This record gives sequence, structure tokens and C-alpha cells, in this order.
Amino acid sequence: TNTKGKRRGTRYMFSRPFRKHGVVPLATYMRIYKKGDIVDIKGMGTVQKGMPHKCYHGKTGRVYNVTQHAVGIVVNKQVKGKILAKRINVRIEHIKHSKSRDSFLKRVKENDQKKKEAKEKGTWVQLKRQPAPPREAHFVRTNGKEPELLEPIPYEFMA
Amino acid sequence: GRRPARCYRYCKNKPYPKSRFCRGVPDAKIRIFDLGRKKAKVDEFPLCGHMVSDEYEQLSSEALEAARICANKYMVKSCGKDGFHIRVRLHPFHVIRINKMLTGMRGAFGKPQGTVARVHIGQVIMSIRTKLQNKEHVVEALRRAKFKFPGRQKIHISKKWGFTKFNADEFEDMVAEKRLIPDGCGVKYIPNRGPLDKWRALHS
Amino acid sequence: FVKVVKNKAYFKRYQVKFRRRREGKTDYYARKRLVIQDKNKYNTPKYRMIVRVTNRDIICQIAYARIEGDMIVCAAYAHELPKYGVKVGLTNYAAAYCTGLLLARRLLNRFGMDKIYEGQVEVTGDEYNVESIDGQPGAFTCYLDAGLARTTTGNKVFGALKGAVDGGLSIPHSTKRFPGYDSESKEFNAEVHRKHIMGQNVADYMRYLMEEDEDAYKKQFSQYIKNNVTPDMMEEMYKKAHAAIRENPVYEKKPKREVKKKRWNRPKMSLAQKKDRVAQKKASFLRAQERA
Amino acid sequence: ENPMRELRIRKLCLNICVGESGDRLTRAAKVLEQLTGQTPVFSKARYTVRSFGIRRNEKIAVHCTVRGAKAEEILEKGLKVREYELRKNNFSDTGNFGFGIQEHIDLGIKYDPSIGIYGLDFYVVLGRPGFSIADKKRRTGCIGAKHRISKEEAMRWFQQKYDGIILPG
RNA sequence: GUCUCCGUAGUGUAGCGGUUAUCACGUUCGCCUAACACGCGAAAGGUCCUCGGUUCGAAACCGGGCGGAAACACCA
RNA sequence: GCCCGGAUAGCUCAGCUGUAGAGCAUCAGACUUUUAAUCUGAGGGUCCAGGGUUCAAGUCCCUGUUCGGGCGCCA
RNA sequence: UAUCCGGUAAAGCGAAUGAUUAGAGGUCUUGGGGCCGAAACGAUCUCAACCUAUUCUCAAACUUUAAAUGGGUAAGAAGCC
RNA sequence: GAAACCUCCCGUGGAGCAGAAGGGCAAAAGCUCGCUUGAUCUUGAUUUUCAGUACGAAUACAGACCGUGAAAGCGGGGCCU
RNA sequence: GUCUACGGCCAUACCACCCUGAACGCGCCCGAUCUCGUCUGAUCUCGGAAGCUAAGCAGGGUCGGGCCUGGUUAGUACUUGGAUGGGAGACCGCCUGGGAAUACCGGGUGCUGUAGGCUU
Ligand SMILES: [Mg+2]
Ligand SMILES: [Mg+2]
Ligand SMILES: [Mg+2]
Ligand SMILES: [Mg+2]
Ligand SMILES: [Mg+2]
Ligand SMILES: [Mg+2]
Ligand SMILES: [Mg+2]
Ligand SMILES: [Mg+2]
Ligand SMILES: [Mg+2]
Ligand SMILES: [Mg+2]
Ligand SMILES: [Mg+2]
Ligand SMILES: [Mg+2]
Ligand SMILES: [Mg+2]
Repeated sequence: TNTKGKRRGTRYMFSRPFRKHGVVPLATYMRIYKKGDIVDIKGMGTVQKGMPHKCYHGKTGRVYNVTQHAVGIVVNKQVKGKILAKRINVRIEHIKHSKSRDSFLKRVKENDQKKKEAKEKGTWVQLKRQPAPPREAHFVRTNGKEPELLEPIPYEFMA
Repeated sequence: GRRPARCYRYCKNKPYPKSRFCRGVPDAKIRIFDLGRKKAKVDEFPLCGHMVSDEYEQLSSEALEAARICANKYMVKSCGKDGFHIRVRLHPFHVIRINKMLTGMRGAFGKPQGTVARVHIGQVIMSIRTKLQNKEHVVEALRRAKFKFPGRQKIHISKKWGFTKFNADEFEDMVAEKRLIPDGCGVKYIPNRGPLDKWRALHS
Repeated sequence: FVKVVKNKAYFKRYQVKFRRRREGKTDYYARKRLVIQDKNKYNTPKYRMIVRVTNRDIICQIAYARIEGDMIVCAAYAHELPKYGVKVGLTNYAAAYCTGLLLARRLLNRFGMDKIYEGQVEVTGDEYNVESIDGQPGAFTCYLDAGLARTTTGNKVFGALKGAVDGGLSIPHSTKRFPGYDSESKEFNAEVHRKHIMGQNVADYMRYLMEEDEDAYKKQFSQYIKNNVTPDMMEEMYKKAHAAIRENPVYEKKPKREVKKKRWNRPKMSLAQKKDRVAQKKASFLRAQERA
Repeated sequence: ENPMRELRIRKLCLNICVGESGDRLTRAAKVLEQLTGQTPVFSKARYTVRSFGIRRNEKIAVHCTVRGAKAEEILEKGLKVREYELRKNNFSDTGNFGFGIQEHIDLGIKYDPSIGIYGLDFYVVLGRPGFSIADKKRRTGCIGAKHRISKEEAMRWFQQKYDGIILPG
């Protein structure tokens, strides 16, 4: 049976990628996490203080606390057959804003624009998303040149 | 002295090479991978034939040796002492364990028996180079070697010039153009990325 | 010969250092500690009092740090000090004070805390700092940013700090590094500082030289002797400048125009030109070797 | 008609590696102090060697960098002792050079049956104006290329400045 | 195979991380003897089994190599 | 854990708060043809470590480290 | 549909670590053995390790690369203003 | 003298960081100095094993009192497991 | 056109050698009285402004290495799901969808924020 040590099997997990070792580039720190902000956790070798546990790497969650240089950050964790929402304090370095949400918001803002407009006009526009549809009828013009034949080609043993 | 090659034929395990970990590995049979006139230039031997496998199997080091020998011996007796060059092309690296029996199955992870190759379907085993006179000898050299291996291998007599990575129809042409340049048993490919001082060594 | 050290291999696996580390400018260890904020403060600034001395100049700026690039609210250089009264010896401690003070007043007029937060008008040199007023807007607080200076005692940086402090910025410090502070005793003369602040340590040098040797004094203090600036005209002069700076700091720039727009520099050579050159070079090689 | 590629002397490094410790060492330091007019600095051992009889961190040698005029003059002396002959091998590829004097009384000092005769060893470090960018703190860098002092270039300097010979072999 | 221990001048052995590696015998060279022995004075001689490590430093401490020796191998 | 005991020159041991004893061992003189044996001198003690009491401690005091003899034994 | 995570198959080893064949080129270093040399980086070979470009074949406890399948969020009234 | 000490040049780290390995680390997390006891006093929260109980281990805060530094800050034991 | 100070992203910015640098800068530079620190004013600290772009620095150059980004490699290797497919096994072919990495060959070789200069 295995060892229950904390870092076990994070040889390539907490490992600063090829030619990105060394100093934690400042932006990282000087960017701001509020309550309600959604964040994807991702460990980082260099900063060890406040390193999140290996189960929560890649896992993504919401920020419920903000201390001087850390964030309490609710995440989900499937334990056998009963997912636990649970709350982990992570230092900023092992944390990024998730963009998952940004694209939704972008689309909300676009709807509220297209709702204000096209109200005075009268025409109700399709706001909802709609799945990638069947690819329509259309012509293919083969101008002049007829389509090229493709013979399957003989076998010959290369090596 | 040693187990029969039935039992260590198939690629059953991950490769287990003579490392930090697998140590005490007794040496391979095969040491000498190339023989003939290995001091021959590319121009004076163009005609590889490449015994090429068709299983996904392990060939014993002991087998390789025998095959190589059986091929060399036939090449000499046929064409001449120095009329060719051979190149064995499967070094045994996989170490192959052996739980010996004087307990039972209790803690039975083997000591190392020996070394062995791993050959993919279409990997070359042995390739010979010699003259355009010689090809019929070459094949029979390889034919006879085949019997010293398990599985199946197909002798094939193969487009490149020499041992090189270049197509033999183009090879005669290239050399004058000086894209290719002689360099022992091989040939160096000089390409126009160059600093021009390199270009000025040639053409002069 | 030896094994070549810097092979392809070397360069392949080789990581550059940060650009300003490469230049030899930013100390990123400190930068981090200095500059970034607590998160529970959130967006709110953390200001610096950058102070950098250059061979002939003293630059003093105030900056917080946004993710895009740390921003200068307000800056005053040494070479502005002519307007006010300082004509030479502008990289020196006294000028640093002037600069640093200048920077303070300038910054305190922008927020309109000019009339409030005078600070220290008399130039004692003593431990001083600004108690923020109640029923009033608080004092501006930036932390000193020393760069790569060995921050011993006497380091001009702490002059410009002093200056700013006396100008009315709440910068924390200790006096352990102002000129004066006696290492092997551990107190502070303050008057010793004042002297340095006013240029007497320069003035005294001047006097000691003229006594000793004319030719040395003339070589050392040419632009000082030119402009007619003596040891006994000196303390006054600085005090006048502080008075000018204190009374009207605001900057005006110069209305720059009438630019011809000629390329001093040399532009990058287009692919085809480069592709040409080798053609020519090969042809040239060929024609040369086809003679002898 | 160059401006400031004025091949000068950066430092003259002297040292006396007695490799004993105790008296002979502090007795040698008196030789450098006399010579140079500045307290020298001891250098302790890297690591223990039974073959030489030196322990790790045992003060083995005493040495002294001298710059400016006093370095020049002491270089002058040393060369007088070596009668202005050096060898090609005494000039390093990097542009510097050295030599040893076999005994310090030949310079200009008086023997004492106590303070015996320390042999010592000069090494001249040639420079050029603007060679400080190496070793300053803030905007460090190399020192270009055409600025570095060639083995050739030093030899001719020495040949020129001190009338030296630079014998072959 | 398991577990154990031991590998040091020619021989048998001491050796407490800083030694000129100890003791005895043997060897060589003087004397003593007519000769030899005994005896006396001198001297020479260790790849510290091998390789790697730790250590400022290993003959020893730690690991693996080649040698060598005891105890176990029982219940059907 | 409780009592007690020894630690001193290479070794074994004396030592009553004011050159540390004895014997052997170690080295130089006699003796010996020479060696041994023996007689004479000579050298050699961090008195196990630290702190105290004391004008002054190898000793008196405590505290440790050992070392052994006996007792003793609830997480 | 957006958006992170990952270091497995594969691949790579003219990229790091390790492993490994061969010839070209190198008094690099120096040697141990030679042959022709009193001896000589003299001439000539050689085998040792090191180096310059090349080349043969490898990795469960190597890796620049790097999939498929796979795991997180998000897709509104607890939201927008 | 292959090894002593001195000097210059090259050096992405091939060293060092008590120990196994793996991660991490260069105006440092290495070395050297200077001062020091945050290896102190105390509420709860959380992670890790988890049953999502303990122990141990750790992560954020909060209040005391201090160290250090010009300061920003950093420190309530050992770069992390 | 371009610099300085503080920067973000961190090689399209690195390395090597070569040329070119107006004005402002930034430099080297010349000193040791004070401040401060050294075996040494070399570094550090301070006071300067006689020289000079030699160097740093900047811009460019190089059928340059490196890095960057395309193509090729290859619908190759692999791989999700499927079959009373094949094959003595080893393995392979198919269906269904997903799809790499070298060698090789091209192109690229810093962008940019705040504040303040010069070219008036
Ligand atoms: Mg059988
Ligand atoms: Mg198996
Ligand atoms: Mg600092
Ligand atoms: Mg794995
Ligand atoms: Mg694989
Ligand atoms: Mg530090
Ligand atoms: Mg606290
Ligand atoms: Mg530490
Ligand atoms: Mg100077
Ligand atoms: Mg220049
Ligand atoms: Mg130039
Ligand atoms: Mg290129
Ligand atoms: Mg079925």
C-alpha cells in the first residue's frame, strides 16, 4: 500500500515548466480577488507557503475570504459517492482568475445591449444560443476543370 | 545453464534496462555490432539489405550473435574477407528476469538472467552493405541468419545508397552538387542555412 | 582546446533572466516586498518614493504599481533646481534634499494638501515626521525605494527622503542612516546633518582646497568658481532655493514642436535585400576564384 | 591616435604562500607590509593536504593588492630584480602577466636572522579605462570585445613601457 | 537460499576516526663461536581483500564486489 | 528510582583543607665482553567535567559523566 | 458552447539525465605498449580516455515535445443595472 | 609537482541547501558577516489521513509581546513532502 | 526618429563577432575634504566635470547558433467506442469518431504602460 504523505506524486504537478523557473513575475500578485470571484487553482513549486493540496490542482472554485496574501476558496471534491463543497485557504500564487465565466458575462452584456436596442424597433432578435445546425443547401461550382480522380496507391514495403 | 527462448520471446513487460535499479546484470553475448570493412567509404559499398522483423518480439543477445556470425561467415566464404560491411541494429537493453527454483511463489521477483532486444514490426535487425555485384550473396547471408531468430523476418534490399538516409538514385547526383559530402562509412548533408564561410570551404 | 561550453545544448536549455535584471536595474526580491499590496486592501495604492541618483542627476518619483506598468504620479529631477536657485552641485546631498522636498510639495499641491502639511520649515535636521490632522484629509504615505544602493549611513537617498519628509510626506524611517548618526556610539547629532543638508561639507572642502592649492581647487570646482558661488554664499543659496521650492513647486514643461522627422537611426534590412546579399556574395566568390 | 584605450595597470597582486602557519606567516606579512605600505591579508587553506602538511582553514599564505602609483613603483622594482626579462608564457591569454622574485632583499629591504628572506610573487593585472563595468553593482556588463587586452598586446606594452625583452622558449 | 561474522609485512595476530599500523615468530646484516646453534646488537618488510560512499580526515563507520567459515533446512 | 563505591604520571594504587606518596613501567649512569638481572638518580600527573564554599580545595559542598555491587519497579 | 487542468500511449534522444554502435576529424590531453629513432608533439602506427561535426540502438523509477480517452468550473432573478 | 596560495577569463547552476529521493531555489532558499530568539503568550477557522473521528503533520487569519531592517516587509521553528 | 527613470509580458528581448551612433540623456571619467567602506577610494560611499564614445548602452549587420512561429513529417504513430473479423500464437485488418512528435524546409528576431528629455 501507498504513502499518504502530502506531496506524493507531484513530480510533474508542482514543477515549474521548461524555461519558466525562477522569479514569480509580479503581476501574479498585483491583481485582485474579491468575494464571488471564480478561480482555477493550480499549484506552483516555487512558492511553497500556502500550497494547495494535490486533489485541488486544476479544480476550480469561488472565493469566500481574502486575507493579506491569501484567499479562502470554496471548491468541490468528489469523495467516493458524495461531493463535498469545501473550503481551502490558498496563497495567491497558486491561483488564477477563471475565464470560464468571462465569456458568459460577455454574452449577457451583449443580450442586454440587444434587448435595449431592438425594443424601440419592434423586431425580437434571437438572444438564446442555438446549437451548431445542419450545414444548409448550397451549390458547388466546378468552374471548368473537372474534379480530380484519386487512385488508391500500390503497396510497397518501405524499410 | 540457461532457459529456452520460448519463455522470453514475447514483449510481456515494460523494458527493464541495466540501470541504477536493475544491477548485477550479467553481460550480453553480443558485443561487436559491425564487421566487414567498416573502414570503407560510402562510394565503395552501395547495396544494403535489411533483415527486417515482422513480430513484436524480443530476440536474445545470444541469437543476434549467432545470426551475425552466420551472416559474416557466409559473406566471407562467398564474396571476400573485406568485400562488405555489416551492421547489427538491435542492441539488447531489456534485462530479462528469472526466479530460480533450488519457498514457492513467495516474493518471487527475479534476478536478471540476461539481456535481450525489443523489435517492432518493421524494425531492421541486420543490414549489410556491399557491391552491386554482390546482392545475391547478401541475400543468402541474411537468409541463413534468419534461422538463428524466432518469429518472422523478411529480407529486403533497399532503396537507399549504402547505409545512408538518402535515396540511391539521387545519391550519385547529390555528391557532385555537394549537398552530400563523404565522411567515413556515412555522409554529411550540408544545407543552406549556413554561415557563408562554410559555403566558401566548398566550391574552392 | 577544451569542451566547448556554450553549445547548441547550452542555449537550448537556457533561460533568460528578467529584462530589467538583465539590464542590472531592478532588484526583484525587494520589488515584490516593496510594491505589491495586501489583498484585503484590494485595489488601493501602495506608493513609493523612488529615488535614483545618476552620474550627474538625481531623479525622484512617486509610483504605485499597476499590472500594466508602475505609474508615476509625480516626479522632480535635479536639473529643475536651477529655476529655484541651485546652479551647480546638483547630484550632491543638499540638492537631493531639494529634489526630495520639491517632489513632496509638488505632490501635496496636486491633492490640495499644500496649505495643510507644511511639515518642517526651519531645517533642523532632527527626527521628524508628519502627524495627519483630524477633521482634515490625511497625510500622504509612501515608502522609500532605494534601488541598488548600499544603504549605509550618508547615502544621498536618505537626503531626498529627508527633503520629502520635511516637505510633508509621511514616509517611515529611522535616522540611523542620515549623516551624523555615530555608528560606534549610537546617537544622532542632527546639526551634523543640517550641515550636510546645506552644503557646508562641500563648502568646507572648497575652503580646504583654496588654502592648500589653487590649481586643485580650480580643477575640482570649475563650474562652482564659474557662476560665482563661494563657500560663504552657499548656505544662504540653498535656503533660498528651499524657500522657492516651498512657495511654488508646480511644473510647466516646454511646448515642444517644429520637429523635422528625419531618421537618425538605421532601419532594418528587408528579407529580399538579405536574400540578395548572399547571392551577390556567392557570385562574387565565384568570379574571384575563376582567375588564378 | 587612440583616445582612451590606454592600457594601464589595474592592480599588482603580491603573495607569499609559506604554507606553514604561525610565525613564518606573520613574519612574512611583515615583508609585504614593509614593501607595499599597507596591511596585507592572510588566506586560509581550502582543504587539508597531508602531502603538503596544511590543514583546512589553516592560515597558509599572505597577500596584497596594490593599485595606483605604489603598485607601479613596486612593479618597477620587481622588474629590475628580474633585469627586465620576462617570457612569452609569463603573459596570460587574458592580457595580464606575472613573475616571481626568488628573494625579497633584492627589492630593497634589510634581512634579519628572525625576518629571514621571503620569496614572493608579483602578478600584474593590466586594464583599460572603462573596465569597471564588470564589477560595479547597478548596470553591470562585459567589456565589449575590441577593448579586451590580447596576450600579444600586453607583451608589446611591456616591451614598450619598461624596454623589456620577452625572450622566446 | 537465509542470517551471521572474518579478510591487516613472509606467517600467526593487536589496532578507541587524526598512529612512523602493535606484538611474537620468520627474513637480512653484524658480532660472540673453530664452526654451527643458542645468545647479543642492528636493519629491512604491510596494495590494511576489492571497489564506491560519508567525513576537514576512513585501516576501521556505511553500501555493494571477490574470497572464507559456523548455524538452520522442521510437521506430515 | 534508592544507597553506596571507584576515576590520580604508561599501569596499579597512597593522600588529615596550607615539590601530590609507594611500587612497577619510561629514559641516562654504574655493573656486564654485552645482554638481561640490580643498584642509583632524571622525566612524566588538565588529580573525570563544570559551578560554589573557602584567604586557599586533589580533598568540603553541591551538580553532572561514568563505573559497578546491592536494593527498587503502576503511565 | 466557453474555459482551466494533466505528463499516459506516441515521440525524442544531431535537446538535459542516464544508457549505447560505428566510422570520419582532432600532437586538444596525455599516457601505456610498440616499430624507425641516442633522444626529439621528429616519422610512423597504435590503443587510453577527453574533444569537432557525424552515425547505431535504448528508459518503469529520463525528457524538449506530446495526443486519444479523462477531471474541474460556467451557460442568469441567489442575475443584470 | 595531478593537489597548497595568488590572478584573469569562461561558466543556467553541471554546486550548495543536515538526512532518502523527488520537487524548489542565483543581487537566492547557497556561502560570509551583523544583530537576534516568531523554536515565545493565546482564541477559534481550514487542509492533509479521514468515517470526512482522533493523533501527528501543515495553511490561512485574529489578538498579545518581541526580533530584524532605512524601510516595504518578513518571522510565531528547520524551502517543501 | 530616439533616450532616461520606474516598469508589464519575460530570448521575436539570449549568445558570438562586425559596423554606425546628431542632440539630449545614460556612461566611462577626475578626485578623497567631509559621509561611508575597504589589504586596496577597485567595489561601496561621498565631491566633482578636464577628457572621451574605446567600452557599457542604443540601432543595424551575419545564406550565424539559440529562441519564436508556420509547413512537412502524416491522416503516419497513437487512440474512444464495435463485430461469432482474421491470425496456432505474436499480432494484424476493418468499422466508428478523435489525432500527435523529430530529422527536413520556410518566415520572424521584442512589443509595450506611466512620468520626463532631445531632434527646438
Ligand atoms: Mg526442456
Ligand atoms: Mg509481467
Ligand atoms: Mg534589498
Ligand atoms: Mg506518471
Ligand atoms: Mg514510450
Ligand atoms: Mg538576500
Ligand atoms: Mg501576530
Ligand atoms: Mg534555512
Ligand atoms: Mg572612483
Ligand atoms: Mg559606446
Ligand atoms: Mg562604438
Ligand atoms: Mg536563425
Ligand atoms: Mg458484444
